[PDB]
Amino acid sequence: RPALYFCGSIRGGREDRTLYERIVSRLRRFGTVLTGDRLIHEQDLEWLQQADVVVAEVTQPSLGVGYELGRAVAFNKRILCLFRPQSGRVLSAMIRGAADGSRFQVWDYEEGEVEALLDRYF
Amino acid sequence: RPALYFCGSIRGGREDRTLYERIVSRLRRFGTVLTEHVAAAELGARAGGDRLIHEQDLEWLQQADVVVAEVTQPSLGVGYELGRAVAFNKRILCLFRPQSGRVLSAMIRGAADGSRFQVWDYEEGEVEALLDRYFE
Ligand SMILES: CN(CCc1ccc(-c2ccccc2)cc1)c1nc(CN2CCc3ccc(C(=O)O)cc3C2)cs1
Ligand SMILES: CN(CCc1ccc(-c2ccccc2)cc1)c1nc(CN2CCc3ccc(C(=O)O)cc3C2)cs1
Repeated sequence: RPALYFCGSIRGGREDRTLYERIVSRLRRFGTVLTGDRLIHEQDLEWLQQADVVVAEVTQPSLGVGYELGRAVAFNKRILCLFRPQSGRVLSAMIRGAADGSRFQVWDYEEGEVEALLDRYF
Repeated sequence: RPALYFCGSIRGGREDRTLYERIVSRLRRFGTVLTEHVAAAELGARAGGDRLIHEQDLEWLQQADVVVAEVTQPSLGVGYELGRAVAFNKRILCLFRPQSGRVLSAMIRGAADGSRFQVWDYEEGEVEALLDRYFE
């Protein structure tokens, strides 16, 4: 069983919060979900370094989610980003452009299929 | 000259056009601002549009001696750049405006170690004076 790191925006809306709960609930089927400002950073970074997969919900813009993704890239982690185009947002070119289709994947999704996409990934 | 990299949110770009312009103009006093212009033959020498932007931005980031980030507007792109910059062992300065009413992400505020990664709350009027102090 892999160690799984989930990230999402601390400022996510009602739709985002229900989706984060759904993503985390489904990730439990595959492995262990690991998830003072300095203390928060150090603890989250320790979890990120131990992760086998980093799964980020990137629909809401967030400095923290972007930061965890940049650190995860440099930690050589396998990354899956999930973006909901029905939010009307445009995903940052830095995240869409980070994708290489293998160790860094960015998938658009409709809210109803998020568990089926996670099953496909694992 | 020291190679300086400046980043800010793309979505704030029109509203914050003048503020990012003031930071960049003051950074010019202390080094070459790598991020001010993109040479087209460099992009041609290098992929879809987003990938091209990611690659050019990562080339600027690795060339940098100092990374200056305006972190007032939440952005996945700016956070990603800061994450990659930390791992490249870059000296980083983040500038945040508490007058915006926002709470800066604990991941950015908590990343500060006092020397190679600094986060400074500022009022817009002192931004040039703050850049002078950092670069002295
Ligand atoms: C369910 N969820 C996404 C929603 C969420 C829940 C909790 C906190 C959190 C904040 C502070 C301290 C502890 C937890 C932050 C976001 C998760 N995300 C993660 C990973 N990190 C945790 C840290 C962090 C900090 C800032 C920001 C940001 O948007 O700027 C994002 C994150 C995300 C763990 S659980
Ligand atoms: C003045 N300024 C902040 C506003 C700005 C200006 C230019 C472009 C840009 C876009 C594409 C190609 C080149 C430059 C992007 C944002 C600067 N920022 C930087 C660094 N990168 C460039 C890339 C990038 C992409 C997305 C996002 C995001 O907020 O999601 C942020 C950034 C920031 C260079 S000049």
